[PDB]
Amino acid sequence: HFNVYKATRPYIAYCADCGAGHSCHSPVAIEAVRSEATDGMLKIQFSAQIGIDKSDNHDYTKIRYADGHAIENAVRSSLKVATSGDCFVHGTMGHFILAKCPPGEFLQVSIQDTRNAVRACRIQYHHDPQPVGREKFTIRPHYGKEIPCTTYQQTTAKTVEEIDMHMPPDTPDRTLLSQQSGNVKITVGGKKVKYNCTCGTGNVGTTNSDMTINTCLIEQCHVSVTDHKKWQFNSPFVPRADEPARKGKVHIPFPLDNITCR
Amino acid sequence: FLQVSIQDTRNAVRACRIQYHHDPQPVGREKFTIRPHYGKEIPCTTYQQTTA
Amino acid sequence: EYKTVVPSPYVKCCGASECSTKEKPDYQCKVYTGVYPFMWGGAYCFCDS
Amino acid sequence: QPGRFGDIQSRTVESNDLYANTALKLARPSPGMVHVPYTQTPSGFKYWL
Amino acid sequence: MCVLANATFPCFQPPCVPCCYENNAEATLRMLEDNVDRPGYYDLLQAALTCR
Ligand SMILES: *[C@@H]1O[C@H](CO)[C@@H](O[C@@H]2O[C@H](CO)[C@@H](O[C@@H]3O[C@H](CO)[C@@H](O)[C@H](O)[C@@H]3O)[C@H](O)[C@H]2NC(C)=O)[C@H](O)[C@H]1NC(C)=O
Ligand SMILES: *[C@@H]1O[C@H](CO)[C@@H](O[C@@H]2O[C@H](CO)[C@@H](O[C@@H]3O[C@H](CO)[C@@H](O)[C@H](O)[C@@H]3O)[C@H](O)[C@H]2NC(C)=O)[C@H](O)[C@H]1NC(C)=O
Repeated sequence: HFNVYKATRPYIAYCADCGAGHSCHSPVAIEAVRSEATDGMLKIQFSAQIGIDKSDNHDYTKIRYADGHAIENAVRSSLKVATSGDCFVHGTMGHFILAKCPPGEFLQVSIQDTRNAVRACRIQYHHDPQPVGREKFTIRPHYGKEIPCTTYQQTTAKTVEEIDMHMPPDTPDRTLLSQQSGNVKITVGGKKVKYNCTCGTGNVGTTNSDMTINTCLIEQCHVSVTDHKKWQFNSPFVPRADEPARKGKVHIPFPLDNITCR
Repeated sequence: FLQVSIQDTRNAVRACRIQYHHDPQPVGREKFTIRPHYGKEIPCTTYQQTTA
Repeated sequence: EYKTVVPSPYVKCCGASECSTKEKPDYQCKVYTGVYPFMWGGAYCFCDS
Repeated sequence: QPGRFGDIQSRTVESNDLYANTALKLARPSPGMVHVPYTQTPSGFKYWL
Repeated sequence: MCVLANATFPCFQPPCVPCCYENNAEATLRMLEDNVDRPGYYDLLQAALTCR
């Protein structure tokens, strides 16, 4: 069948703090948290999509994540969603993660990197559920009534849902410029880098292989990998590539259905 | 309360815990929990990592 | 309830962009000048101001 | 009126039109970031609930 | 009901069958990016990214 998760890639965004009180661009950035489930089960959204390996194959063990315009994978274990206590994880697909948490004031999501370092993103969120009915209990009893309620299902069929993708911007970098002696070289590897220099009318355009200027210093040329080839996301934290925009459409998993609670 | 714990040579936990009523308030006029991504900068004091 | 839709900002550098109106509920748009964006690798749009 | 019942209104569940009045306001982004700050009065439906 | 420049082909049978993404991925994304307003978008997307 269709494998819509081939034209999407993980990205790196800006997190408010990384679990220690300082802000840096993390691969586990937290987007909006939706909690319209009656029994109280949250749909958190990463920036780095999950359940798929680097090779675009459905794997219950490899999770994709971005690092320096390069996609790596980490083990599904160690994926920790935490609140005042320690939550429980139910579902896992795409960018979305289904969690159930004790009452608290903030939540963080953390994973292990390729070289085994904790990458964590934390966001303020006043989570405090009220079970459906007229009594404010905690856990279900072994003798009681049945009331209708709503929750998120594990099915991934047609859902009639929208999330918007667009082509990633021109990623800036400075490592790919190497100044040896009155000249610089541009690193390669498949990234059709766009370059702009000022020395001697400069050189404007995009290349595909190694290039040398022989004329000016580093502080006139710029490295902007175009990449293209793959929809990233419509996130507020990364710029666009054109004013009228292009926009795409992807179905999100985990729709809403009726069930019965005790 | 707060406790501190270290492993011994033989992987035996050694810990000690003391009664201490810890309840911070951030400086300002809101009692927020973690810093936002758009707001003011207010002076405050902290311990530095330098060992000079 | 409502859902606030915030499309990704468009940063045109070494130039300017002009705001336009659209027929959307409570639509809002603005332009800010003098920005110096930063990214993970380094601040793009070499034009200083 | 924003902040109370009926901040957004639709003639029908299936209707395409919408009238929302929620005082969505924009702010100038901080130096060295790309984040589109806004402020908005909380939803009226939650507070009526 | 979908259109490609001056093609006007049914969305159920795109002219790039089979393996549109494999043969030309960039063209596939650009072609899908002009049909967001068309009602027949989901069948086109199904046909674009489905080939054995
Ligand atoms: C959980 O169960 C409720 C109760 O059945 C479901 O709500 C029902 O959804 C159907 C849609 O298939 C509604 O039918 C509607 O009827 C109106 C005419 O009144 C028509 O204009 C609509 O096009 C649609 O056919 C039905 O009224 C509605 N029931 C109630 C009491 O509102 C709900 O969909 C179920 N699933 C959830 C909540 O996830
Ligand atoms: C590559 O970088 C250079 C700068 O390092 C870019 O040149 C810049 O071009 C824009 C418009 O083309 C200039 O903005 C305006 O230009 C008019 C021209 O008369 C000037 O009168 C205005 O006052 C305003 O400056 C900008 O000044 C200029 N920057 C310079 C000369 O340092 C160039 O556009 C870049 N290449 C590409 C493809 O964008």
